[PDB]
Amino acid sequence: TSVKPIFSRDMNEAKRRVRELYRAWYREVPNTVHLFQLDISVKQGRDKVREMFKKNAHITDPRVVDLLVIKGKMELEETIKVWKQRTHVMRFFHETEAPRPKDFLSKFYVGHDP
Amino acid sequence: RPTVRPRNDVAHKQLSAFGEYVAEILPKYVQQVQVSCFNELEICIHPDGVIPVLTFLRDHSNAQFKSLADLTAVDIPTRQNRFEIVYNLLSLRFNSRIRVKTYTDELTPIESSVPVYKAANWYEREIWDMFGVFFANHPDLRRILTDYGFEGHPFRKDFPLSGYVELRYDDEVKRVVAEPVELAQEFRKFDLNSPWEAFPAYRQPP
Amino acid sequence: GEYVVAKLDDLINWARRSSLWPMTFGLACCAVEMMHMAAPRYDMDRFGVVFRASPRQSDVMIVAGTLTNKMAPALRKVYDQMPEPRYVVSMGSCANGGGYYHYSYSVVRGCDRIVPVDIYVPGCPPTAEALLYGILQLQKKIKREKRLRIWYRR
Amino acid sequence: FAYDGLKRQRLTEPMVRNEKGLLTHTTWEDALSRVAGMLQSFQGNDVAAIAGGLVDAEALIALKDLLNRVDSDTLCTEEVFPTAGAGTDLRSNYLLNTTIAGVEEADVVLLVGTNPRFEAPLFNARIRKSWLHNDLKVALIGSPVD
Amino acid sequence: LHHAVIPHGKGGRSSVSGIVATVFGATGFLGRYVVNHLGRMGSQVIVPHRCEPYDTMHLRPMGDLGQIIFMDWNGRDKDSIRRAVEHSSVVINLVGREWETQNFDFEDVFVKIPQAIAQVSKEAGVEKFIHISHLNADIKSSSKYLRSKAVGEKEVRETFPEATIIKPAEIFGREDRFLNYFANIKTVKQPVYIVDVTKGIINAIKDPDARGKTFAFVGPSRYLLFDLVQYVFAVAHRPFTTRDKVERIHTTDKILPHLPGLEDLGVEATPLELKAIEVLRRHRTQPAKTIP
Amino acid sequence: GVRTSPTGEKVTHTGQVYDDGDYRKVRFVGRQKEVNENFAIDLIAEQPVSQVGSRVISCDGGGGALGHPRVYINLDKETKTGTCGYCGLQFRQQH
Amino acid sequence: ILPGAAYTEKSATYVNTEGRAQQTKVAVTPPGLAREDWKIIRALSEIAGMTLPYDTLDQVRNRLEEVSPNLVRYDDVEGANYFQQASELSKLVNQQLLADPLVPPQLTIKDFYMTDSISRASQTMAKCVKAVTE
Amino acid sequence: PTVKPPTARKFIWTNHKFNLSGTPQQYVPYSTTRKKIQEWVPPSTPYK
Ligand SMILES: NC(=O)C1=CN([C@@H]2O[C@H](COP(=O)(O)OP(=O)(O)OC[C@H]3O[C@@H](n4cnc5c(N)ncnc54)[C@H](OP(=O)(O)O)[C@@H]3O)[C@@H](O)[C@H]2O)C=CC1
Ligand code: SF4
Ligand SMILES: [Zn+2]
Repeated sequence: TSVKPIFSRDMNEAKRRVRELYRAWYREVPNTVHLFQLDISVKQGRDKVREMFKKNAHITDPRVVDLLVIKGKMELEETIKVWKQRTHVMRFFHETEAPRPKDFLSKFYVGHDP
Repeated sequence: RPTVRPRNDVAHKQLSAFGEYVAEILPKYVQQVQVSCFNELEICIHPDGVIPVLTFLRDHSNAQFKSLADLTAVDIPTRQNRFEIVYNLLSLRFNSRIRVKTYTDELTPIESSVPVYKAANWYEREIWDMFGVFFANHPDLRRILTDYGFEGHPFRKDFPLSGYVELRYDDEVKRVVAEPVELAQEFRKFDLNSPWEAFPAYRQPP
Repeated sequence: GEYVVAKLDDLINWARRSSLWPMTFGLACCAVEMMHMAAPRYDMDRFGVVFRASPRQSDVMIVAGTLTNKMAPALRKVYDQMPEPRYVVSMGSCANGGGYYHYSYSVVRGCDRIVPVDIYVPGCPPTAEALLYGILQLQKKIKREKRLRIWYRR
Repeated sequence: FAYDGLKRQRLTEPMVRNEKGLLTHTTWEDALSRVAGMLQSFQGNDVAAIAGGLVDAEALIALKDLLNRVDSDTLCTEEVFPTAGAGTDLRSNYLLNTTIAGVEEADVVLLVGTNPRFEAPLFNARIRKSWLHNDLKVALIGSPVD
Repeated sequence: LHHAVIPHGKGGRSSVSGIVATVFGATGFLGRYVVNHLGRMGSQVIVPHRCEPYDTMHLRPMGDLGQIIFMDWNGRDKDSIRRAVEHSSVVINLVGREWETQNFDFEDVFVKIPQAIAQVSKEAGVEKFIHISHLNADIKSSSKYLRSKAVGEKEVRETFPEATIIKPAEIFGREDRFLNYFANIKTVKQPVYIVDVTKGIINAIKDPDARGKTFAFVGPSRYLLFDLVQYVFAVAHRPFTTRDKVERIHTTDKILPHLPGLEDLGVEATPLELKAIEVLRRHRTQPAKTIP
Repeated sequence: GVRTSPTGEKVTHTGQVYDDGDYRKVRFVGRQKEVNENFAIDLIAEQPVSQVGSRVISCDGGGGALGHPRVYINLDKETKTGTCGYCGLQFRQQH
Repeated sequence: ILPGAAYTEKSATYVNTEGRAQQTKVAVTPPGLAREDWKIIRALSEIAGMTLPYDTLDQVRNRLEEVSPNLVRYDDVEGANYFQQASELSKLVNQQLLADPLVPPQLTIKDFYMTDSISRASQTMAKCVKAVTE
Repeated sequence: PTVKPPTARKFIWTNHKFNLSGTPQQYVPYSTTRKKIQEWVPPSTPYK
């Protein structure tokens, strides 16, 4: 079960990198909302950031966590340096996607998909 | 024989001899050496050997492979290490080419070869972007070809041809938006392979 | 009175179609053939179509090549900065409907998903003459415009 | 060759009877509400179901579970099988226990009250294979079909 | 359902919603949002237009190939109305002008034209009819705009009894003549967001219980006109028109409790405070007090 | 062999026509339905049967290399004619 | 009338005459508004306030396993025993044999082609029946 | 063509047409195939 590490040698070190990334994202949201002239609140921007972290809470592989942080840092670099445009930043919010039905009956009415 | 490509035995022997030469000098890393019937020399190495093997081929006086022609990856999902990393090098001094191949999986970094060849910089970014292979100690590893915020690595065999999202302008929000991809005409998959074996010379033992 | 309005439409229509200043997005292959339309054999300038115009003095955007997802936002921004009246000519299969990269993950399947399009020039690429035919077809479209006639009847 | 029947006479929409007693298209919401109302007002033997010849097992158990929740056990098939004795208590009462491949191992086959050629064409073909290659002895009680 | 109009897909651009809609007045403020939401889910949209085709160009990207169809029409020509509606399953009327012209007065846009659309739609067999009226429509209003809206609202209900009639308050949005109107410069107002009105219209098309009903689309908050105009100037970072238009702006927004509203179509009204900056950002070179 | 439907829409040579309740015919309002009037099925039927004096004839569709792959048609049955599978020309063995 | 799915339009379990469980796969989806059959009953149970305890194909097949475990052993032939016990019970009640001869429902090829809704709707099967009776 | 006239065919257009885009004679695409699935039609008479 011996593998080559990416950065972290265990989950404790991986979690430290996660918290540093979260802090960097949390502090950058107010600037992003201003520079990109977004129509969302800073609270919405930070709520979205927290949502994105939370969905990955179950990972226990430090290598997977390392890659998630690597990708998170690249995403933050694109935002901070304004490589993204307004459309790229707003793609986290799916503003034109009408909500898909979730309960069995609503999905049964509209189509065949599970 | 007008239609058959002629063989070149002189080049086949030279490359075979140099293949043994390389494998004798770097036994720590070389796993396999082979020469194709059209005379291309391939060195297969353990991924730890990337920097030492490339440095030897660039700097050694009987090698002098000063030019990195190309660096790419191939995705083979059936393998435990699905990604094959391919270095194609050119030696102007000896008017010869060589191919170096190693392997990695999704979670195992490969050492960046920018220290050996500055040409490797963008190639490794392209491999990261298209295949998701992470290169360690790269001066600036980030996407290069895909759109900003693009999720996934399109050149993987299990990434769909048309992707997952498509763009359009939306008037209500006055910007370009991304939405799940729907196609007016689905791409029509073709099953073209003949059920009769073509090349007996490559038949795999059963 | 309606006779006056008919002749002013003719005047302003004649001026606008006789002085079509294009902005070309030379996105890919098709840009080469628009260069050949400017070149001496066809000399688009002789029709009043200046070779290159800045986006803010432009009347027609020519989308000449493949529009990727990465480039689509930039193209929309340029269209939104064009002073009116403004027209869009889609040139080549890629811009018309995605063409040979229609099934790609990174390609917009026709620039009409991003901007409205007045003329579709088919071909991969359309010849310089085919593009010139499309430009002259846009001129005839402008000739049919009746903005003042319709204004007078509101 | 019967697949082309899948393109004819198909049921594509829910239908209910209207004021004139004619079947008319309606929504899934409306059609199921009509059934649910009648289902909620009946119990026990007042509710029954008959399963046809092409029904699958997932639908068979779903319908069984639904009528069981109104305390109905009248889950019927069109094809009869005698309930005398063990009935369907023991699988071996109603299975081809030798298996289709087991025909090739048999030496005598007694066919009773059946025409396998048309009832089970590929089963009958497996008999002829044994008849041809294993010198199988076949006897029939019933009509002298070919 | 005819086989051609059974829904298919996942509700996207290339899907088939099963809606075939004729939208009169599609080239205006409300029309561009309505057509967008119809084309988002893959509806067939027929756009009758009176204006130059150049002025309908912004609608073309709103639907997949073939889904937006344009036709000429004249408000006074019933044959041109029949051409536009005889293949549709729903007709939506968004025709109106905030001012009168030498050729069309308020009695034309708000009575004669809606009645002709309703009558021809009834004759052609159109199942559903959605007619936009006004919250403050009233035959005793000081506004000839609002008096006509009341007369026409009654004639549509008589001509096409199953029509869904929608009565919006002042609508605000990027292209509105409300927030923009103040920025370009006694009374309580309850303005409603454009996207809310659009969603209400779309959900009325689908809801069968909406047929024959009259809805009032209002925003979540009531404001004094002075407090609203003050807020607009603050948001526009600015130091703080016909006669009929002024009367409308000073008409207090009626409170019709008996009518169903946006919540009866599954639509949550959007507060002005969330969207005001979106509309007013381009005007740049403390939330308003609300009535309990 | 072009005919119109009760709606007046022309039926194509492939038998296509929108039925009465199909909304899709709105696409033709103010425009037209492209229909090719030269029905190949009727044009080929107008060609006369060729009388030949052998059991087997060959057809390449005319023009040699500009026609179709050359095929050989058996004319043993007198019940019907031999038809080329490519171009539809018909042949008959004489007496 | 509740429009269901044909065997080419669903992934569904069938058990052959040997007791061997096999499953189909979706080749095409059901036409129009037709739905997968077990989903119709599952949807009906919720509208009737008797929601069934399974929401996916995998879960309804977990249910099938609770009733008859062999029904999810795909391609396996599970042997059945206890012929002695069945034979003992079959003798407990004596029912006489009718004097009618044993006559199969299908005596000639003409009776073979149409035997179910799908084949009765087939134009090909109609041609076969016409061909062998004429 | 005054010196080498084209080969005559009965089906060749006798009247050439120019580009008709933007007119009421423009081409409008449509599916040329017939309906694939035939729906069941319920009986006209009542009987529940
Ligand atoms: N916006 C609001 O605040 C509210 C609006 N409403 C009603 O909603 C509807 C649309 O609102 P809005 O979209 O803002 O109105 P707009 O003025 O923005 O658009 C009006 C539409 O009506 C068409 N139209 C006007 N006069 C005629 C005519 N004589 N013949 C044919 N077409 C004509 C216009 O077409 P053209 O471009 O050709 O002029 C335009 O498409 C109107 O009925 C309006 O009264 C009700 C309550 C609030
Ligand atoms: S349409 Fe053809 S020539 Fe033009 S950019 Fe695309 S591939 Fe190149
Ligand atoms: Zn031939």
